[PDB]
This record gives sequence, structure tokens and C-alpha cells, in this order.
Amino acid sequence: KHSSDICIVGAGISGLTCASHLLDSPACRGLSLRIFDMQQEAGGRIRSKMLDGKASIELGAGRYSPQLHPHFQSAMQHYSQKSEVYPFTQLKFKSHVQQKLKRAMNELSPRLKEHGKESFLQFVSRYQGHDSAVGMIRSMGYDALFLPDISAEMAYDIVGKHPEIQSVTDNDANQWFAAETGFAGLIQGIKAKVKAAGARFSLGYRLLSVRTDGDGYLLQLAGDDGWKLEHRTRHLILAIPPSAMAGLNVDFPEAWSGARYGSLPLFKGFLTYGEPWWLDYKLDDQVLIVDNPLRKIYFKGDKYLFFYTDSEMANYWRGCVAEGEDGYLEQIRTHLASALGIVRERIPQPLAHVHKYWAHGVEFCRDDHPSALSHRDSGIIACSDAYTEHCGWMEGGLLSAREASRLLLQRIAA
Amino acid sequence: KHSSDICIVGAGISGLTCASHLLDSPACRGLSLRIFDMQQEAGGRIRSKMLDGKASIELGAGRYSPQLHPHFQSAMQHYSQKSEVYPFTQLKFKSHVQQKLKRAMNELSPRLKEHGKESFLQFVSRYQGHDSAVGMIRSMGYDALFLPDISAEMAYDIVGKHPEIQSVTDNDANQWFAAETGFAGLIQGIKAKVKAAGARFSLGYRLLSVRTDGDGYLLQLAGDDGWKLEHRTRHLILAIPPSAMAGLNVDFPEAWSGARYGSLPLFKGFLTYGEPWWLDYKLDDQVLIVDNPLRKIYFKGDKYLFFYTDSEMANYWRGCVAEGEDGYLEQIRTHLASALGIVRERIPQPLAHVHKYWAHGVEFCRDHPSALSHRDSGIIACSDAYTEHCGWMEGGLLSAREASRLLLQRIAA
Ligand SMILES: Cc1cc2nc3c(=O)[nH]c(=O)nc-3n(C[C@H](O)[C@H](O)[C@H](O)COP(=O)(O)OP(=O)(O)OC[C@H]3O[C@@H](n4cnc5c(N)ncnc54)[C@H](O)[C@@H]3O)c2cc1C
Ligand SMILES: Cc1cc2nc3c(=O)[nH]c(=O)nc-3n(C[C@H](O)[C@H](O)[C@H](O)COP(=O)(O)OP(=O)(O)OC[C@H]3O[C@@H](n4cnc5c(N)ncnc54)[C@H](O)[C@@H]3O)c2cc1C
Ligand SMILES: N[C@@H](Cc1c[nH]c2cccc(F)c12)C(=O)O
Ligand SMILES: N[C@@H](Cc1c[nH]c2cccc(F)c12)C(=O)O
Ligand SMILES: [Mg+2]
Ligand SMILES: [Mg+2]
Repeated sequence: KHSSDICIVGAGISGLTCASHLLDSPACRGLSLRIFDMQQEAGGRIRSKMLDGKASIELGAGRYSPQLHPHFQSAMQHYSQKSEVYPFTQLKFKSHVQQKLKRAMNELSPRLKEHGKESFLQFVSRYQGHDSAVGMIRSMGYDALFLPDISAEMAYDIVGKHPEIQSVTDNDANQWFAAETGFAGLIQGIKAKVKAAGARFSLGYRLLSVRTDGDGYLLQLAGDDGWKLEHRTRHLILAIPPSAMAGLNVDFPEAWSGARYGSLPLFKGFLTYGEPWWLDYKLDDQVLIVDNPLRKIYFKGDKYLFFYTDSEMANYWRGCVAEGEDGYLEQIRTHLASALGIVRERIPQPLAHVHKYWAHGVEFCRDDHPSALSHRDSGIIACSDAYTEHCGWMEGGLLSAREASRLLLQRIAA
Repeated sequence: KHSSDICIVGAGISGLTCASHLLDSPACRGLSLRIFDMQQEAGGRIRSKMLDGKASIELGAGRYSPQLHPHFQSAMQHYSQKSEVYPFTQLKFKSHVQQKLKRAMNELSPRLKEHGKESFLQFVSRYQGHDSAVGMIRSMGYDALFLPDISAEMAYDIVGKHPEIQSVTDNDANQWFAAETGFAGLIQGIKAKVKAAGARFSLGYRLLSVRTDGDGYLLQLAGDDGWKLEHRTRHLILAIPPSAMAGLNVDFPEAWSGARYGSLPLFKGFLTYGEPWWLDYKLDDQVLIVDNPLRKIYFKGDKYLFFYTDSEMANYWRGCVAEGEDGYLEQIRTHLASALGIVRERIPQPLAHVHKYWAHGVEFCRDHPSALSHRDSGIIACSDAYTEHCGWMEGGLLSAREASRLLLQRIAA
């Protein structure tokens, strides 16, 4: 009828990888696989574009570290995707305050296990001043570091494992790379392997409902053009983020794990120009962290620039775009001049610009934790980056995927 | 403030026409006007794509008649759009039954006085057999004509308004045109002109609910990337179809009119080929109406063919499309073969192909004005469906004009 042996929902690097680690196994010879995804394209939070012709840009994930993420490096080589050196690993145009970061936080780790699980702003604020702790943090660029849920021990892990301000640790042993053609090439590689082993894709359809009926599961999905449809599958993987799980009839997260989950929004805007004006300032392949609302400002070669914000600042910029595209472009050039110490009529307007916003850009856990969850009752398997040590990286996907593969192949064998 | 004087929800031809009329009035000189649409692109049911390399295909509204659509033709001329002749006005292959039916149709006409609001199916069941009735009613290629909510009165009118079957009625004199750069070319022209007047477009935002708060209104929209959004406006038109209206919190249909509304699904599939393999059979600019699922097969010059289906037979193809692309492409050359009376293998595989399904492609009119008003809250609604041209984009064009004027009623009140 309209059915399958195994069903994976979600075609991010997680669910896509789940499928490969399953077709790989003979325990699955003959069994049919069907994969759904809301988007019409595969890759989830991995989306790569070509910016009005020209070159390839990265609206989602953009870099990896062979040191931090060893499995992602093997998936790159496995599907033979060329990497390139990621340029934005430290700071030339350091202001006054982003020179004291290293001397401070190196000697600002006496109470890492003496104060403890305190929120991270009220930790750094108990030894330097507050009107001087809001200055040291805001000069690191990530506004994730001002929040109640994230803690002081959670917040130093974010400093050391992000390329632009890891030099504020013993963490320059980390090299950083980006995909030469975009991570889209990795996703297309996996997608090809899985179609070839005979899985069947159904992109465009979004899952709304699951009932258990007997041996398997009955899913209610809504294509993106109104068409509803149902799928019965005997085994079911829900490789989607934890914000996605709440949307469903599946007791999330009580039935899966005694944990709570959070999320932060992210925003990126890209700008290309007729003449590549920013070279007169020796700003090739470099990055400026600023107090103004742009926050992080990146200059890729002589081809485009872009900026990257989070939390409240992400929600700041989704606000300007709502009131009007021109108001948006006029405000970032105001802030661009502010940042270069120049007048706003020295800053050209762009030809082409694009921009994406992620309502749940990064999903994480509070506070142990297995790499994949299961329903205590119905044995649905849930796979996501958020359930792993590396909540928030592609490595989290690859780990949760290898896991959920074996949890499901168990549910099959014997 | 995310505030505005006037706010049009919907950027189909209706909504963009309300915008055009208001911005041409001085009772709106220096009044703010924002237009929302959940889509990422204006047009609504008018969507034009380039298929393959140099084929302009019309996935939504396709053709118009200077006889039945004078306001559309004016609009196309007003905006320097050029339109070509629509070739699909004759059946070169009238079948036994679809030869014996111009005559069969004429005779029953005065039995529309006798009993005229029956099923069009029930209606023909009387003159001929229920069996002889169905083969006649099916040879016209619009399965909507089997639904019971379609009276024998409007049946005769739907037949007469369509270019492939109008010879069966005494509308055989109507001419037909299609835009050549695609009807999007018109939509773009209005968009561009309503921009230059200073309206402001927030596209990719979807109205979820609306609350009255005294003077004006408070709209809660959700961006397509998840961003929630509140917007405050003084005057509100909802240039959205009925089915869209049922979705929102505003009481509809009851706070608005007596009538209830219905809709049909529509399907359209297109295929281009390596060489134009239908020219040997003399089929360019022909249209065959068959009794198999394809239903209406069109052959456009030497550029592509397509088919066009509705009601039950639309859901049949949205179904076979979901059960994998592979057999869809294969049921089609199967059925292309029967229609031609050739063996399956003389029909080549296609290189490109695109298809579209509209869940509510036609919305209709089942004692009725051009543009609705809320009894209590007095917000304005306008769509093709509130008109004598339900299902036609002339219905949009004039519902919009009544609606626009119905609002400036509110500007001096
Ligand atoms: C701006 C940004 C930058 C990033 N930079 C980096 C980086 O440099 N390095 C790094 O390692 N990681 C980075 N990441 C994170 C990385 O992209 C993610 O961790 C990873 O892609 C998540 O993969 P996933 O397979 O768990 O699911 P996702 O990639 O989140 O995809 C989930 C899929 O499930 C689908 N889905 C959801 N819900 C439903 C439903 N009800 N029915 C059907 N389908 C559904 C979604 O469409 C999606 O396709 C970044 C993320 C963002 C937003
Ligand atoms: C396959 C097909 C063929 C057709 N052929 C013809 C033809 O040959 N001749 C002819 O005259 N007509 C034809 N039509 C119909 C014609 O397109 C419509 O009658 C006309 O476009 C009506 O458009 P509209 O302005 O009423 O709004 P629509 O085009 O119906 O759409 C209005 C807009 O409002 C948006 N919208 C809706 N709801 C909400 C919400 N809750 N929040 C925000 N935004 C929203 C919609 O997304 C849409 O963009 C055809 C239609 C179809 C489907
Ligand atoms: N996309 C980021 C990862 C990131 C950005 N902000 C936060 C906050 C908390 C945890 C995180 F993993 C992140 C990057 O790849 O640079
Ligand atoms: N504009 C459509 C009309 C259409 C097609 N099927 C039906 C059924 C009922 C009413 C209708 F107005 C229609 C067209 O020309 O295709
Ligand atoms: Mg995934
Ligand atoms: Mg409209």
C-alpha cells in the first residue's frame, strides 16, 4: 500500500547518516526505507548558496575542526569532499578590551569549581566589576554568554571551542576548516549513497501525528501543497531537533529522558559589492568583534562580507527585516561605519544581499546523557545533535546517528 | 510601532487590485499601506514558470476571453502586456458521444424551467438513461460536473464559459487569449506600480488571527521562518479566498453572508520532449478530451504537452505523484498511448517535467454581493468567489473594485 519497513523522518546530516549506517548492514537486506522531510531540499540546518553567481556561501554550518570533530573529518574524506583552511581564527584589529581577555580569564579560573554551577555573568562579575564584566563578555561576540540557563562551567567550553576567540584559552592547538564547495556537497554525497541502496525520499511532507497501530506505527503527514497522506512503518526514527518533538503527540520530553532542552536563535546576513572596497583597510580574511549590534563582522577574501549574531541580537535583526529591507540595509551600513571609524558615506551599497534567521538555531541540554533517546513505551527512536556531548555541532549529528542505528538494528535483529 | 493606516492581506490579483485602486484615490494621499502575503511571491493562483530552456508555462490561471473578461483584458492592455491566441477552442476529434451532444444539450434547456436545480447528473438522467447520461457528462472532461453541489443551472453555464466545450452551448463565438510572457508579467506590473506609489510589501508572512481594538485592528502573523509578528492597522481588507477565511478567528461564513462555499482540487502536469514527437500526428495546438485519467490533453505547438484534471481526478494524480515520481511518469505514457490509439512504445520518455496541485483551486459561490463585510467588526473580504465570475480572475478584478470602494465608504464616515 502506502507503507515501509523502516521510516526515517528528517534529512539533516543526522537522519541522512542514520540511513547510511542502516543500509550498510545486512540485517536490513530487502527491507524498504522511506525518508520524509518538511523542506524540499535535504540538509536541514546545512544550507549552502551561490551569492548572485560568484562563489559559495554558508547560511548554516560553516566550519569544523579535525581536532574537535574527528568523525566529521572522516565523513568529509569518506565522501571525498575537499576542505580549505578557515581564515577567521583570530584578531588583528584588537581594541583595548579584547586584549585583556586572555590575561583575565586565564587567572579568572580559581572558582571554576569553588563557586560552581553559578550563571556565567554572575561568576565573572564577582571578581571584576559588573559595569566591567558586561564589557569583557560583550567583547567576545557571542551573546549566548549573558543568559540564565547557561552556567559558568558551560560558558568556558563555548569560548574554547569557537574559532574566533579560542586564543583566550590553551586552545590554539585547534585548526579550523570549511568545505571547499559547501557542506551541501557532503549532504548530496550521503543522499546519493542512500538513494543508491534503494531508499525512497519524500521531501516536502511534514509530520503531524503518530499513532502506534500493532506491530508498527501510523504517521499522518501534510505535504507542503495541502495534500495529506498516511504511512505505516514498522520501525521509526525521528531524526529531528528537540523543538520539533514538542510539536507532536509524543509526550516530549517526559517519555524519553529526564532532561530539559533549550534553544537560541541565530542570524546571518551576507553582502556583496561591485568593488571590493574593504581591502583598503587591510581587512582580507579577517574578523572584527564590535560593541555595535552587528557583533561579528567577517570579510571573505575580496568577494563578500557578512555578519553573525545570536540571542537577542538575532531577534534584533529579524525585527529590522520585518519592518523593511531598506531600513535593514541602511542600519547595517550605519553600524559598519561606526565600526571602521569612518563616515557612513564611505560605505558603498551592495549589489546582492541575502540573509537567513534560525528560530531555533542551536538546541542544547541542561545538565548522564545517552547519544540517542527512546520512548519508554512505543520504542520510537529520536536522533539529534542535542542529546550528545557536542550539543550544537554537526559531530553531534554523526554521533547520535551511529547510536540510533544500532538501537534500531537491535529492535530488528532477534 | 509596527503600525499602518491600511493593510491588505493577500497579494493575488484581487489584493494587488485593491491596492491599485486605493493608491489612485486622493482620500488616501499620504496614508500608509502595507500588504502581507504568506507566499514569498505575489500572484496567488497565478504562477508562471519557465520549463526547461525556453518554455513559458502557466501553472495556474491560463487563458481569458474578451467576451467574458473585459476587465482583465483592459488590465492587460493598461499594463502593456501582450497576449496571443489560445488554440484550444475546438475538438478536432469529437467522439461518437461528443458529436451527439451539442444537440442533446440544446433540447433539455426548457426542462431547466421544469426542474432546474437538480444534480446536473440527476438532470440528464431524465432525458437519457443514467448510463447514457454519464457517458455524455464525462465526455466534457471536467469531472466537477458530477458533483451534486453543482446544479444543472450552473452546469450549463460552466460548460459555456470554458474554451474546450463552449461549442456545445451557444457560446461558440467567444474568443480566447493567453499572455505570452506569462500572466506573472501582469502581476509584476501591478506590484511594481503599487510599490512606486509607496505601498510596502511584507511577503512570506501569514495571518493567524485578528482582534478588534476600537479604532483599528491588531493582526497576529507568523513569518515563514518562524518569527511571530503583531501588526496594528486602521483599515483591513482580506483579499484571500473563502477557504482561507474559514481558517482565521473572524467568524466566517456566518458573520458575513447567508451563503456557504465550496472548492475543488485542480491538477496540471507538463512534459517537454527531446524532439516534438506529436507533429507527425498533426497535433500541435490541438486538445483531446479523453475518458481516461489524463482527461484533457493539450499539445502546445512544438514546445510541450500537458494535461489538466479536477475534482476526484485531481486527487488521483496528487496521489500517484506521492507514490513516487517513477510510475506517475509511466501511467502518463500509458494513457497517452490509449488516447492516440498507438502502442505504448512509440511515445518517448520526457526530459523535463513539472506538475502542480491546488487543494482549493476553484472556490465557488453556492442573493450575493461583490465584496463581503463583517456585520459587527466591518472588515472587508474580497475574492473571485464572491462574484458572478467565481473561479475566474475577472472575479478577483471586480470584487476588488467593489471592495476598494466599499472601504473609502469608511474613510469619510
Ligand atoms: C547558523 C548556524 C551555524 C552553524 N555552524 C556550525 C558549524 O560551523 N559547525 C558545526 O558543526 N555545526 C554548525 N551548526 C549546526 C549543525 O548545522 C547542526 O547541528 C546539524 O545540522 C543538525 O543536524 P540534524 O541532522 O540533527 O537536524 P537538522 O539539520 O536540524 O535537520 C532536521 C531536519 O528534520 C526536518 N524536520 C523537522 N521537523 C519535522 C516534521 N514535523 N516533519 C518532517 N520533517 C521535519 C527539518 O526540515 C530538517 O530537515 C550551525 C547551525 C546554525 C543554525
Ligand atoms: C489551475 C488553475 C487554472 C486557472 N485558470 C484560470 C483561467 O484560465 N482564467 C481565469 O480567470 N482564472 C483562472 N484560475 C483562477 C484565478 O487564478 C483565480 O480566480 C484568481 O487568481 C483569484 O485570485 P485572488 O486574487 O482571489 O487570490 P488568490 O490568487 O486565490 O490568492 C490570494 C493570495 O492570498 C494569500 N493568502 C491566503 N491566505 C492567507 C493567510 N491566512 N495569510 C496570509 N496570506 C494569505 C494566498 O497565498 C495568495 O497569494 C485558475 C486557477 C487555477 C488553480
Ligand atoms: N554556529 C556556531 C555554534 C554556536 C553559536 N552560538 C552558540 C551558542 C552555544 C553553543 C553553540 F554551539 C553555539 C558556530 O559553529 O560557530
Ligand atoms: N478557471 C478554471 C475554471 C474551472 C475548472 N474546473 C471548474 C469546475 C467548476 C467551476 C469552475 F469555474 C471550473 C479553468 O478555466 O480551468
Ligand atoms: Mg537530521
Ligand atoms: Mg488577492
